[PDB]
Amino acid sequence: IQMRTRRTLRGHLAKIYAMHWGTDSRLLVSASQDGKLIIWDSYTTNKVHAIPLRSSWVMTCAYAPSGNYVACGGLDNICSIYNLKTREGNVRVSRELAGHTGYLSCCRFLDDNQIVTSSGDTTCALWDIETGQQTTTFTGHTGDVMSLSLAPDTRLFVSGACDASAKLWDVREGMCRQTFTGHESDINAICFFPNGNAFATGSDDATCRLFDLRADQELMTYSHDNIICGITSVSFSKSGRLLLAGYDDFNCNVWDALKADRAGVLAGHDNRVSCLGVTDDGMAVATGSWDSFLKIWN
Amino acid sequence: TEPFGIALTLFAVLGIFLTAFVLGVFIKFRNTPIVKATNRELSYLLLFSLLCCFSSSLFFIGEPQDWTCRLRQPAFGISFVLCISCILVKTNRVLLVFEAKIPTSFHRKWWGLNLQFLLVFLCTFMQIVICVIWLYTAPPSSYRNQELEDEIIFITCHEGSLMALGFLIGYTCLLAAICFFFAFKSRKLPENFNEAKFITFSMLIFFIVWISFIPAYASTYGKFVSAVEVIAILAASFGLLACIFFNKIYIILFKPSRNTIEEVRCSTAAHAFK
Amino acid sequence: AFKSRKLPENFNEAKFITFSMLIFFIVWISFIPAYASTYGKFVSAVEVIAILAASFGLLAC
Amino acid sequence: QVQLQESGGGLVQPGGSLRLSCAASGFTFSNYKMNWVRQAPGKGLEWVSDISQSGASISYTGSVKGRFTISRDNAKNTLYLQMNSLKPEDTAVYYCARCPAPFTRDCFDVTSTTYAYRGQGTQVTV
Amino acid sequence: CTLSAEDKAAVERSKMIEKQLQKDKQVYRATHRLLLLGADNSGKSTIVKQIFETKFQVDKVNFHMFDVGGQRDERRKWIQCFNDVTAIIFVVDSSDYNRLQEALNDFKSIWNNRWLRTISVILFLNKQDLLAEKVLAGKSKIEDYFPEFARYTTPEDATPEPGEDPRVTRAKYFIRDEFLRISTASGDGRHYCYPHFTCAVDTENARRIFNDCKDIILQMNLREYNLV
Ligand SMILES: CCCCCCCCCCC(CCCCCCCCCC)(CO[C@@H]1O[C@H](CO)[C@@H](O[C@H]2O[C@H](CO)[C@@H](O)[C@H](O)[C@H]2O)[C@H](O)[C@H]1O)CO[C@@H]1O[C@H](CO)[C@@H](O[C@H]2O[C@H](CO)[C@@H](O)[C@H](O)[C@H]2O)[C@H](O)[C@H]1O
Ligand SMILES: CC(C)CCC[C@@H](C)[C@H]1CC[C@H]2[C@@H]3CC=C4C[C@@H](OC(=O)CCC(=O)O)CC[C@]4(C)[C@H]3CC[C@]12C
Ligand SMILES: CC(C)CCC[C@@H](C)[C@H]1CC[C@H]2[C@@H]3CC=C4C[C@@H](OC(=O)CCC(=O)O)CC[C@]4(C)[C@H]3CC[C@]12C
Ligand SMILES: CC(C)CCC[C@@H](C)[C@H]1CC[C@H]2[C@@H]3CC=C4C[C@@H](OC(=O)CCC(=O)O)CC[C@]4(C)[C@H]3CC[C@]12C
Ligand SMILES: CC(C)CCC[C@@H](C)[C@H]1CC[C@H]2[C@@H]3CC=C4C[C@@H](OC(=O)CCC(=O)O)CC[C@]4(C)[C@H]3CC[C@]12C
Ligand SMILES: CC(C)CCC[C@@H](C)[C@H]1CC[C@H]2[C@@H]3CC=C4C[C@@H](O)CC[C@]4(C)[C@H]3CC[C@]12C
Ligand SMILES: CC(C)CCC[C@@H](C)[C@H]1CC[C@H]2[C@@H]3CC=C4C[C@@H](O)CC[C@]4(C)[C@H]3CC[C@]12C
Ligand SMILES: CC(C)CCC[C@@H](C)[C@H]1CC[C@H]2[C@@H]3CC=C4C[C@@H](O)CC[C@]4(C)[C@H]3CC[C@]12C
Ligand SMILES: CC(C)CCC[C@@H](C)[C@H]1CC[C@H]2[C@@H]3CC=C4C[C@@H](O)CC[C@]4(C)[C@H]3CC[C@]12C
Ligand SMILES: CC(C)CCC[C@@H](C)[C@H]1CC[C@H]2[C@@H]3CC=C4C[C@@H](O)CC[C@]4(C)[C@H]3CC[C@]12C
Ligand SMILES: COc1cccc([C@@H](C)NCCCc2ccccc2Cl)c1
Repeated sequence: IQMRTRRTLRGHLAKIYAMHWGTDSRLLVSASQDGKLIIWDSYTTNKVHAIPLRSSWVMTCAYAPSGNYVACGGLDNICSIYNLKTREGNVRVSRELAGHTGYLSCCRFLDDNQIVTSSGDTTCALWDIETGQQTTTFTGHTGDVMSLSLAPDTRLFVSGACDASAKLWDVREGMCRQTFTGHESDINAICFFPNGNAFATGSDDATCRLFDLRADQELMTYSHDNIICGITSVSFSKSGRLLLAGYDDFNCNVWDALKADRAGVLAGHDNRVSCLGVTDDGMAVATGSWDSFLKIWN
Repeated sequence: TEPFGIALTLFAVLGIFLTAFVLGVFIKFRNTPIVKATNRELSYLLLFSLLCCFSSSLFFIGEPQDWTCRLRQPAFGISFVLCISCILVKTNRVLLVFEAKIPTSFHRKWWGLNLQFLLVFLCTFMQIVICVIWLYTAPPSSYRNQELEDEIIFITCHEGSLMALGFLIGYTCLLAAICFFFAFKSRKLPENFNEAKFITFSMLIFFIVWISFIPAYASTYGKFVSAVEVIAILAASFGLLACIFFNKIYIILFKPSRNTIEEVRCSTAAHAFK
Repeated sequence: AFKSRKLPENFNEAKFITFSMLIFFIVWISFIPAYASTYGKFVSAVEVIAILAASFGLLAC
Repeated sequence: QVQLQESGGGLVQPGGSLRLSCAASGFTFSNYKMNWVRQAPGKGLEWVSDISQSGASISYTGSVKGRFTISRDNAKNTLYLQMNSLKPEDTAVYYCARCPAPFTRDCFDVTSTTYAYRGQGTQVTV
Repeated sequence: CTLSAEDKAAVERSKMIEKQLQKDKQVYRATHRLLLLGADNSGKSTIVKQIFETKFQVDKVNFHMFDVGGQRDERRKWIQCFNDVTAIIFVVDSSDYNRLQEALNDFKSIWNNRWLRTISVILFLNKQDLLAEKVLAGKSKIEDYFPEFARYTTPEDATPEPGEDPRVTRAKYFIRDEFLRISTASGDGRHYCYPHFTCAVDTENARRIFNDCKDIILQMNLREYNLV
């Protein structure tokens, strides 16, 4: 499995922590510690919007599935929602959600008026953006929650935390259905398999693992003796046959999920691979690194 | 076969041996603070150019032939300019390093390494263009002079055009003046990052040695002419080979305890405090 | 002068004395073959140059 | 699952000795640096000792220097602490802590209030 | 150019965005950023008389200092955010011997952290007056907590401030030497520590930070050009 860099997106000033693809599979949003979000047009390598932030320390960003809003947050314990489409013609802060007691590590939209967040205070939350209040709070992790992954049907979601633990939550009731263990260190990234009956986790263990919801246990492990660095990001292809994972060795590895055999390496960055994403049509892979660069591979 | 030619050949071979020894010492201690402080790649290029300078000095001796008279002047004219260009670029880079006041230069390693050679090639390329124009328009030739004396035939070289030689000399002097200016600026820096011995070389080789040979070059004929050339060349080469390396070589081989990271760190901190 | 080239007496006079003597010796070592090569009316010129160079050296040092 | 179990505590007269053991499971024990920490009544957590993977590097805190010794058997996947000449202030609950990530020397958050890779501890009274 | 008119206007908009980004690039690359660390009772809040952020100015150079305090006890994850900062300013209370070993362990953890392997540390040994009074009083003994103090002698290069007692100097330099010997075991020349003695009335701290940052930048530039 050989991929090549088709686009290189330049313009950020500092390390990039987060990125998120649009549903149209063409526009993406990226976040840097310089204090800026940028919406890139992948096809033309054009800057559509540059949003300055009130806080430089941003750790996450999300793109609304409708395409009318973006979200961000970080060490300021606040989730900011920016309205992209206004009559005045400029991006303005739509809402400023407060209530977490720790840094905001991840956020994902459900629709235009619902968002799910995970924080460093060892909890997740479901918000109503209009009222700015937490409709639900998910508790149970004994460590910082790093990443979360919404289900394709937007009914369930998993969270992985710095206690070698992942938890499955139902948004409507607000209770932990199942708890998955098996890692030895902090989980840094988590992602569902496309049909929704399995998910993959990466950690500082330098191993990725596949868990199945129905069997309530892991099925496969992905590691090599040479690898001693932790996984920062993980994602699946459109069909789930390939598992893409970025590491601290400045490289991304492609794994045959069904056989746990490495099939290729994406090696173009010169610093830590912080964020990774795959388009909704499965046509490209975006990797953003601490070297202030974001690349498209196909 | 003449004793004077033997002496000149021995001096050139001795210079070549010393240059090779210095190069080998620098290669051996290639990852030590003293050798790191003086740009490695530019030092290697400069040492190769000094070897070329001695080889060029070797062209003048012998019975003049057309190709030798063609090749003799451009060889030294290009080699000396290459040496001066290396020194100039090195001083300019160290000045830019020491004058920066911003968290990081953000200067790519490959980009800087290639940029150094690119600037060096600019200078040498102007020299090569002048030489190519000269050799295309009016090549120098050999000539059996039978007018200077009645009993003697002098086999000498006729310069195709004195204007081209004047242009080579003028360009070399201009580049040397620019290098002198930049080296004069870089004298307050720590002693490991200075190139203030180029001032000494210019004082002792350009204003004393080369000056004192002006009358000899003004009115003289026959083998002595070539003599002056060779001697002048040797002087410059030896002086340069001294003023840039010998002291450092000493500290690298003898007094080895001064070739330590702590010494360089202390000197840089002292520069920072002042 | 070279023995005490590191002594700081009289605004570090010994270093300048060492440089001046080096200039003198370089001037005359270069004078030898320059005089041996000059032919004609210019054989005096070199002497003047030497007589200048060394002298200037001392002053400037 | 990462499990650390401490044992070998109780009440001992001053000047006695005591051996603490820590059994580890759910991870590769030889890949991690280990620590011994204590918490006294009315006081917070206090780092006591640590030992590296191969056991070549061993460090103590000041009060225990010479009186205590730390060791590890990677074949048995167990950590040992020998305690000699117990001063009356040695009374505390002792924890065997594991460093968060393998192949590292830095060990953040071992004396934190809520650290996942720690144990229940053993009470030592002097 | 095989571009439509609207595509060309989009390109022009992107160009204007790039110009604004370049201006922000100049502004951002001008300013130095510092991370303030140190436990409570150390007085890190009042080190510069000019609290999550702070601006100050020293001779036409802008410093921006960050004190992260609204988080949990664990700092293993968010600390990675501060790996581009010019300096970590670590403040240690020099009078309390009961919690000095905790400060030593924290300084060790910061110094050997993987993502802080290139950041230099400016060390402020605060509260020197209280240490001096406690030493001259004699109620507290460093030997109780640090037995190595007995087999210690004052440094040859140690400087006594005009008017003082040798025991006070011995205590000060022992405290400094603990952090220094921590700092001179894994540095490898990539990063260094700058220790200072500062009381509460001291007002020279900003100048010391300025000089230390100058030195840090010089060393970084030398290493980047592969000259050191
Ligand atoms: C055909 C025309 C030829 C022109 C060629 C001239 C080239 C440029 C002039 C340079 C020059 C000649 C002065 C000429 C006198 C004029 C006529 C005199 C007649 C009477 C009127 C001016 O020398 C001046 O000397 C000043 C006196 O010290 C000094 O001042 C300072 O100190 C004040 C005191 O405390 C203080 O207060 C003031 O603040 C300071 O600034 C100036 O910085 C310096 O410019 C000498 O430059 C010096 O040359 C040295 C080489 O020997 C050279 O050392 C290098 O090499 C050494 C050995 O290899 C090696 O050992 C050294 O390590 C190495 O560094 C020095 O770097 C260079 O500087
Ligand atoms: C910053 C400082 C160090 C300036 C550096 C300049 C030197 C490299 C230049 C200045 C004057 C030059 C000299 C000026 C005049 C001559 C005369 C020239 O004599 C002839 O060309 C023969 C007569 C003729 O054929 O016209 C030989 C080169 C020489 C010695 C030049 C050699 C190089 C010198 C010393
Ligand atoms: C044919 C002959 C007459 C050639 C002429 C040579 C001299 C009359 C000139 C040529 C180059 C000149 C030098 C070129 C450069 C400098 C550097 C300059 O230094 C600085 O100004 C830098 C100060 C700093 O920024 O630190 C002082 C004058 C000086 C020595 C000049 C002094 C006079 C020189 C030697
Ligand atoms: C074939 C024969 C007749 C050769 C005659 C040529 C001489 C006029 C040349 C040859 C060797 C040259 C010397 C070679 C080396 C040096 C070292 C150099 O020493 C330093 O620069 C010391 C540096 C410092 O001060 O730290 C001074 C010039 C000098 C004497 C050169 C001056 C001119 C010399 C004596
Ligand atoms: C060629 C004809 C037309 C006239 C001959 C004049 C030259 C041979 C003289 C004139 C100016 C003299 C120079 C004037 C000043 C100096 C400064 C002097 O520098 C120092 O000694 C300072 C060293 C220190 O600062 O320690 C070295 C000799 C030198 C180059 C002199 C060498 C001989 C020069 C070039
Ligand atoms: C004509 C000139 C350039 C030829 C130069 C040849 C000499 C200077 C070179 C040729 C091969 C070189 C050697 C090659 C490899 C090593 C191994 C190293 O660990 C120490 C230095 C040493 C031993 C080198 C010293 C310099 C050396 C001997
Ligand atoms: C500060 C810089 C510009 C000074 C540069 C001066 C150089 C370019 C000047 C100074 C004296 C000049 C020389 C003076 C006399 C002659 C004799 C002539 O028959 C050929 C050219 C030649 C040899 C000149 C070449 C150019 C020269 C070397
Ligand atoms: C004409 C040529 C070939 C002679 C070669 C002799 C060389 C190798 C000798 C001659 C005199 C020597 C110098 C004499 C004095 C010093 C000063 C000292 O602090 C550093 C070494 C240094 C600079 C010596 C280096 C070696 C040296 C330059
Ligand atoms: C052809 C032959 C005779 C030329 C011989 C040149 C003699 C005079 C030269 C060659 C090497 C020179 C030495 C090289 C280096 C230094 C170091 C310097 O800090 C003081 C001068 C000093 C010590 C020089 C004195 C003069 C010297 C010995
Ligand atoms: C008239 C001319 C040709 C005589 C030339 C003689 C030269 C080669 C002689 C004369 C004086 C000698 C110098 C006298 C003093 C010293 C200082 C000593 O610590 C090293 C040798 C050194 C540096 C000598 C080197 C050689 C020297 C320069
Ligand atoms: C820098 O001047 C040059 C440029 C190229 C060649 C040459 C030489 C190889 N031939 C002419 C020699 C000119 C000359 C005569 C007496 C004293 C010094 C000098 Cl230099 C010199």
